[PDB]
Amino acid sequence: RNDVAWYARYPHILEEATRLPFAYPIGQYYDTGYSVASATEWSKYVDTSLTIPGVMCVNFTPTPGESYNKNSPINIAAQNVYTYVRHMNSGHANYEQADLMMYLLAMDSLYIFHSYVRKILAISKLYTPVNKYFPRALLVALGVDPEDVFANQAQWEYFVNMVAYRAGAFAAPASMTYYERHAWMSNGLYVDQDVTRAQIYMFKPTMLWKYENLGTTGTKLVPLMMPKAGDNRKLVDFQVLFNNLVSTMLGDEDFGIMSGDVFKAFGADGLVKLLAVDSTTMTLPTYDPLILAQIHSARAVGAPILETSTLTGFPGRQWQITQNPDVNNGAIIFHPSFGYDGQDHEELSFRAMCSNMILNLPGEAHSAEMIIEATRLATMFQVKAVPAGDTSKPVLYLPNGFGTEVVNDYTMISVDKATPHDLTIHTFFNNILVPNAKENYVANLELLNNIIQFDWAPQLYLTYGIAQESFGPFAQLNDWTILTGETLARMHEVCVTSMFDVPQMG
Amino acid sequence: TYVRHMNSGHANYEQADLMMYLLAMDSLYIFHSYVRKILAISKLYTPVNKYFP
Repeated sequence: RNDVAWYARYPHILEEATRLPFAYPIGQYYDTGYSVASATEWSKYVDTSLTIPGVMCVNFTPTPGESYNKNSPINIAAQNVYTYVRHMNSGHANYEQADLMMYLLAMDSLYIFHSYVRKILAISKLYTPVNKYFPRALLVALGVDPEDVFANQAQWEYFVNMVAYRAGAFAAPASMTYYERHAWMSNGLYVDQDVTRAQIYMFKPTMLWKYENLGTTGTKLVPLMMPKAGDNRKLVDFQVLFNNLVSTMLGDEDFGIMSGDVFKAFGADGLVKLLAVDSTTMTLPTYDPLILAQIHSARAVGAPILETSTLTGFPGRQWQITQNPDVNNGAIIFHPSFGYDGQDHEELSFRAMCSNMILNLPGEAHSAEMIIEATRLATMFQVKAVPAGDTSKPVLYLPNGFGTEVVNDYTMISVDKATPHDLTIHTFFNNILVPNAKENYVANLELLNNIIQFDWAPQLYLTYGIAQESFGPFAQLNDWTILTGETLARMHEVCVTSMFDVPQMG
Repeated sequence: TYVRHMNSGHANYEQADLMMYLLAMDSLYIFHSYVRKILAISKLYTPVNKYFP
């Protein structure tokens, strides 16, 4: 006997038969060819296409967390930060506690805008040969014309540096981890897996909050919609958005008084610091398992309701943080209605979000910080909003609670399988309607296969038009649990409390 | 007089608003120790007293 293996007797045969090219670049359409050469007689019955997506952008909206009355966590936080600022600024101050908190929320929307345009500037340096989505797909997902950023690099750099210089002239506490959380989410690129051909997660604000001081009936934060993906917006549009954001704050006396008071209370080492940007500044896609766990359990709440929204049967449901001194004893009030999808109709997919959510985690041992960070983008409906009128085309919902930000949409950027193989923009909620047409089933299947390329992708709740039936969470579960509205509301009420937290005076 | 001559500045409340705030604080602390006693009694076991808890 010899008892040596065949692969050890001829290792050259094995190493020659298995030399294959791997690491195909993504961002590029690939045609697989035919194994049966005669199968071109079957036109669409043979799928020879292979498109890999690269960008899924989480479209979000910063919130204070469901204010109903003066006992809300943002009003308790307003009380604590005004007690801290007031007993560090001995003198005569004219603003209330809620004017100070609304100044802090407008400061947050400014910092999100600055990190947004800085991400537009810092993405455009990204190149790698093995991912062709860099950097144009990431710029398409942020709503900017990518050629405008390359052609006007110095004007863009001046604009973002002047946004940092202007918006950085107002003080905000860095002891609040609210600003640090939005800076963490809003200027980071996140891979779904620690590989080089990984797929990118991003966070883009759907809307920001514009201050809008009015009359004598307090203040009223109103939405300012950001560019959506596929819009080829240029630098002048972002300049108009910036000037619309700080129109009521630049060179304003009351905002300067509040900024100097926050400067004197929290010292210069205890304020937030905006980041500068040059031609050297670039961000690299990092692996963060805390980001992926809350992208996984994210639930999209729909489009923001504006003044120009024409909700049939739902007047006055526009999203606004209000501070009327004659209403609710002068409490900061924010309770938006969810389930709006931009149009004046029912959107039957939101019925699929009326079941209890699934909280899915990797591993088998879960920390309390891990569990509470994995639930930060989740938002469950609790009741239906009451239709005021005879008929009502849409159906709105009221949650039990939400965190410092709600998800509005997701935007997936892939390549088209038809020539010239340009990028494709697909915007979706967690819920997806498939109406009865032949051009919807294979397209929905393509979208589902595109979504399952993303590792900790949000859980899908599809529904069918002729089946009258929603299917549950389309996601691979590892170690799951069923959450109810009260548990998630407890976690939201904990996290809104922790984000708006300041120390004491001693 | 103690709080006013440690908080140099303009205060709007009277002496009696401060004392009523202190009494309401006492009722809050009694409520907290009450529900904490509800929570801390429920651990008590002994075989020789079946009234626990």
